[PDB]
Amino acid sequence: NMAEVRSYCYEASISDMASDSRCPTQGEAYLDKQSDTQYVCKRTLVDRGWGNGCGLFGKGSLVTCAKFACSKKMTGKSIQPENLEYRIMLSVHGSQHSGMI
Amino acid sequence: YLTMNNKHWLVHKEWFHDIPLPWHAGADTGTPHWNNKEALVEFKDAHAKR
Amino acid sequence: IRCIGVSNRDFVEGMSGGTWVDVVLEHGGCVTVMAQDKPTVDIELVTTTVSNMAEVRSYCYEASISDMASDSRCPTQGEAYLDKQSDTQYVCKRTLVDRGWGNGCGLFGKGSLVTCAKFACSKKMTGKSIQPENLEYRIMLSVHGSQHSGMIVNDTGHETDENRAKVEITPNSPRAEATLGGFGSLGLDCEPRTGLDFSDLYYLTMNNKHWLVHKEWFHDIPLPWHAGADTGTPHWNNKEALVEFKDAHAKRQTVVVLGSQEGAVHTALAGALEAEMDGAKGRLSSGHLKCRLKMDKLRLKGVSYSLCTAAFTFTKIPAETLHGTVTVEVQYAGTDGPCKVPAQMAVDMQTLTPVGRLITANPVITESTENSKMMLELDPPFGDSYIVIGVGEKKITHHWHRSGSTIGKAFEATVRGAKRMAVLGDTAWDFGSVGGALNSLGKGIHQIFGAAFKSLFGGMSWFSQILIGTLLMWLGLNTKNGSISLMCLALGGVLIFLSTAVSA
Amino acid sequence: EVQLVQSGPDVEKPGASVKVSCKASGYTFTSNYIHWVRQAPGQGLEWMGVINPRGGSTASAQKFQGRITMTRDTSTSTVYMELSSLRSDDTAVYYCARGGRALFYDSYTTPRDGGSWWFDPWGQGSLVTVSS
Amino acid sequence: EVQLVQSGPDVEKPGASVKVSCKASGYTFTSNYIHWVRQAPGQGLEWMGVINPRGGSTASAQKFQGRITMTRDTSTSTVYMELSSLRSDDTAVYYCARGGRALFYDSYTTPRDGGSWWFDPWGQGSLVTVSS
Amino acid sequence: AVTLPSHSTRKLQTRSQTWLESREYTKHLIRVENWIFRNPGFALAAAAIAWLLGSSTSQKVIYLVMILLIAPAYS
Amino acid sequence: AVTLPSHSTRKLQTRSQTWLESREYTKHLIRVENWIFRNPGFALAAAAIAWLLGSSTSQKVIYLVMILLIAPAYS
Amino acid sequence: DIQLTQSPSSLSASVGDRVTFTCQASQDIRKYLNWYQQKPGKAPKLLIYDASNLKTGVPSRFSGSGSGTDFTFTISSLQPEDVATYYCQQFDDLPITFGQGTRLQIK
Amino acid sequence: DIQLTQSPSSLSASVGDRVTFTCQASQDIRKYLNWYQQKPGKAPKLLIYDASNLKTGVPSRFSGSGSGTDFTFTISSLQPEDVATYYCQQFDDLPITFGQGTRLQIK
Ligand SMILES: *[C@@H]1O[C@H](CO)[C@@H](O)[C@H](O)[C@H]1NC(C)=O
Ligand SMILES: *[C@@H]1O[C@H](CO)[C@@H](O)[C@H](O)[C@H]1NC(C)=O
Repeated sequence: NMAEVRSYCYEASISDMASDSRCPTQGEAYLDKQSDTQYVCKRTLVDRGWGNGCGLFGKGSLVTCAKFACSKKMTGKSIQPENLEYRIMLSVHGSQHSGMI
Repeated sequence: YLTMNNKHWLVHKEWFHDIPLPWHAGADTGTPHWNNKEALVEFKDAHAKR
Repeated sequence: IRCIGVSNRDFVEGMSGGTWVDVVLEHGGCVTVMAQDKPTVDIELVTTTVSNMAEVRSYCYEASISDMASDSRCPTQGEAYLDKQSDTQYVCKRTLVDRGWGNGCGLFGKGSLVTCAKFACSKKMTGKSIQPENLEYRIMLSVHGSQHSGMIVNDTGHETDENRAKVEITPNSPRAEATLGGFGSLGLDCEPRTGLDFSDLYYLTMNNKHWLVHKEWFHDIPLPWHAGADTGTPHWNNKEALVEFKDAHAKRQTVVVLGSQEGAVHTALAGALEAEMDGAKGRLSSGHLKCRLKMDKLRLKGVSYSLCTAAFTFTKIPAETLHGTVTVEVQYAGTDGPCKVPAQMAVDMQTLTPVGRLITANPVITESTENSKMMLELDPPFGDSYIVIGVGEKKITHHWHRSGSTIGKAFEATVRGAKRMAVLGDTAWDFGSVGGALNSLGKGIHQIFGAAFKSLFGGMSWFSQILIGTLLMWLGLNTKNGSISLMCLALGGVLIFLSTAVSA
Repeated sequence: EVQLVQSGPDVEKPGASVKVSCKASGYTFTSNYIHWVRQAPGQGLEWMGVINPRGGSTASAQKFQGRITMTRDTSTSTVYMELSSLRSDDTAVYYCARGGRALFYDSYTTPRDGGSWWFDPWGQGSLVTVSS
Repeated sequence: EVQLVQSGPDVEKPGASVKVSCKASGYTFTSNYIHWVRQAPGQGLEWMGVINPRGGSTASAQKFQGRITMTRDTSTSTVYMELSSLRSDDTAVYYCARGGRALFYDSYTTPRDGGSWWFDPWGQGSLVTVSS
Repeated sequence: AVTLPSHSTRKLQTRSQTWLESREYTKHLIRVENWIFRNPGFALAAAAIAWLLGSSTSQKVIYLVMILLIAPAYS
Repeated sequence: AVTLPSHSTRKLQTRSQTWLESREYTKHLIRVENWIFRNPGFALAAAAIAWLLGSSTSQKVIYLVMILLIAPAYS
Repeated sequence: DIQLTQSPSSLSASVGDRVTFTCQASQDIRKYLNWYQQKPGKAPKLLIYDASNLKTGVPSRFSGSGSGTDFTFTISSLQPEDVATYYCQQFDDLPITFGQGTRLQIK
Repeated sequence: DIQLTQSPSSLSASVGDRVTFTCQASQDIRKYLNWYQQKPGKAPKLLIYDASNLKTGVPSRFSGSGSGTDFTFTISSLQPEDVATYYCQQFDDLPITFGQGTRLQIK
């Protein structure tokens, strides 16, 4: 009769990723998936120019927000002294065989 | 009792709360809200390509 | 053009003394090369590839264990044994267990117990080898001129264009010359042998992810290795790391699968460089290259041209880069044919006295008689300026102002040279050109000092460096002689500085 | 050759959602913006929206805000358009064609255009009929 | 003359192991790698593996590691290939031919090739039929 | 099975970002931080040890740093 | 992701054998052994550092042990 | 949103005629206009990118021009395989607008 | 494991014809290819080592060429004793791959 405090997931399963690409000095990017909590995000800054489809030069502030998922977690079940047991054994010397020990 | 897959072992609790992986605070109904999410999936940027 | 706002571009002004400029290409940046004549060319490194591979050791992870045999002997009846030990797929340890009448047979005491488990593997690294032959560096040559908004887009005809060339150098045939029809033919003597000190680096494949690691790292990993024999029961040596034989307090001994160690090896790889595969080609995306550079056969293609008549109109808002130039994209209606672009950078309407150093030497339109589009790249002076075209009534004039002064660019070039010394030191001195008893002797002294530095300070992480640097900077204020304290303080400053320039 | 090929015609109920596929051939799939354009039979063309097959970002017109969703599949090189909250006005033919200047992520107008601006790869189109 | 001569055809049961011999004549036996190559009747050729008759080292393909073993006999100048875990797919004709620049061991890839890379010596081949 | 060759021993210093550099330049420090949060009494113990060595009042701090960085990692 | 809580910090001392005790009581020593095999020059460097501290000829060996066990582990 | 008016609604001409189409945007789209002909329910035939340029594979009887906001498409010689619905397309500011259409009929 | 495609599958020609065979590897095998003809169930006849070289004893009607990855075998004059199954063989990286085959038939 043990209860479950914090678990941990030691594997990951990524998908779907996401992306932004807001040209420099055109603000911060939306990506609706980052509003939802299944997705993970680290907004980074990217140097851009005439190649990457921008008029001005500098950093663009994208973040791919990819969908975290889990497989094979590990559980951290907790115990208190309740619902515990020992099963001790008593075996008085007395007179027994060799097969009865 | 730390349980990974069909094998179990005792764990001191300060060690247990000091692990940096996701948290899954209560239980397992459906897929949960995974906390802290940063020990796992790692994404970075080099040469300003993706 | 192929070096536009890449933020690691380095352009060298001047190649004086015999048209021979050496350059340190790398994948992380690009080099713009310009001179008094012989138009500005952008030289790069893009893809280090390696073709053929050789399989060094393989390391298992996810082990499957069965058949688990076990045999014990009465406490003086010899060592334990079972036929399964003659199979050499199986893992065996011999512990001492108790024994009594309540254990089975014996006198009393402690007798040997072996337990044996089948060992079979599912995930493994192939661990291929890199030799300093067998590789080809791809270098993209790009000439500033008749080209607009390029930098990638349509490369197959863009290679056929006179502005670009691909140069696949290799240590089989280094020192290659690429044709630029009308511009000339640019030669380059690269040294692909001394690039990254290969044959110390093994290519390493986990599942679909691929790293370049050190061989002195890769031998020392305590996982079960395979070798090279690609035959049946791959005989995994070790196989003792990945299992663990755990007994009771005295009695029965069980085996333990220690489980998939794939993420632990990922956390152990904190310091390798990524790579990719194309079929069999290990594509490396990192790395550098030293290269002498023959600018002997370059023509400007546009000396004997006229100057364009009118309809200059520039279209896309002159666009300052990182520190760089102003990159103005212009459009020529009404022109007749291959006429030159008059462009300059003047302070005001006083003799127009041009003070710019435009870097796009001799800019030339194709013909089009229509909307043809040019790129222009001009250094302006650090005060107020005007980008000016000089030809025509209401010619086209645009105002300009910079940010920062001359000493700011001096400190910025100082920290660029500082990063040039931090990465790839012992060939940073061969980024600049001709050196007789200055650059060669500085490179030699830096060679001795960096060789001694790498010999006595290897195994230096970032945090290690910071600790030892702070320890030696404290000792720099200590005891005596003003010299060993100065050597200690200089060496600690070098340590702290090479720690800061990597991560920052 | 360079070609976009779509799914067959679909018949859906009002209030449901339809999904139209758009598979690429003959070019690098992550190099051209896929634009979706509707056409009613008694009307001309109308631009629905745009996805980048790299990174899966979207944008669309004002007449479809919240009704359209565009997903990708880089493995099969396919573009999915899911139109939700269907009405009798949505009975149309849907097209998808590629926008040459796909460097990074979804916009790119003041840079270059044309040369199948979009024209050439849309293929057969997809009739979508919303009724009972 | 320079010739490799094999054993006769064999009929084996599935799950058993077959042994095919390959005896040399006309050349120094420890100077040429013996390559074993299978051929199904409804299929082309397929390289099984390689032994060096000097030192008896082996290598083979990915489709047969663990299933094939190659031994030598320097006295009788003979090469034995034992294929274990036979199935109905192994009903084929087995070949064994040289390939020079066979100085030390293993393979010898980047050094020279050709001139009976393994063309000449083959002889009559060995039909191996796995059934009941 | 303890995969002891941390490749930071032989890291490559090239102009790209490395495999885990962003998460590498904090990890040993926050490991020591979590260890001294979980074992605060060893700070007083290491102070009493390090005060007995050196007799210099500036070597004491050096022995403190030495012991308090031995105890999380090489322990 | 660096799973920094080594549970040897909080090991249990009960009469059974532990989870990895047999492979635990050698691992830090052979890690230091492999590190000083791969980086032999840091021994001479650490000798030149540690000779400058302490001035006691028995504290020198203590600083040697301190530095040469810092450098593999918390490095 | 850049309302793009296409004149006229539909036309008819005989084989070998010259015909012109006008597209006027409400705002400045300077050279960002494109031209389609679409046969009904079929894969179309290609006319004009960038308001003045032909594509490879297109026969040279089609041409386009226009500088500020008014754009003129021109068929030099009408042929019986040129019956289609003719569209023009803005490129600027991206609520990308098409014209209403221009149908032709063989006389 | 380099995949070695052999084109075509089978051919037929009359006596005295010129015929060409193509082998394309997925990776660069630069001059490491060779060519077999195998009469069915027999000791074969020798064509080409090193993708361009004849062996002594081979009649000179056979030839081979190829530089990067595409390799062309060429029979100048077909003869009735040249009916066989034609194979090409990689040399590099050693999962040594053969082609599928090329059969001929006498007309
Ligand atoms: C064990 O005890 C049972 C009685 O519960 C008896 O029937 C059996 O014979 C005993 N076995 C041995 C080996 O002593
Ligand atoms: C892109 O392609 C078009 C036609 O396909 C070509 O005219 C143009 O030159 C290409 N771009 C560059 C920068 O070469």
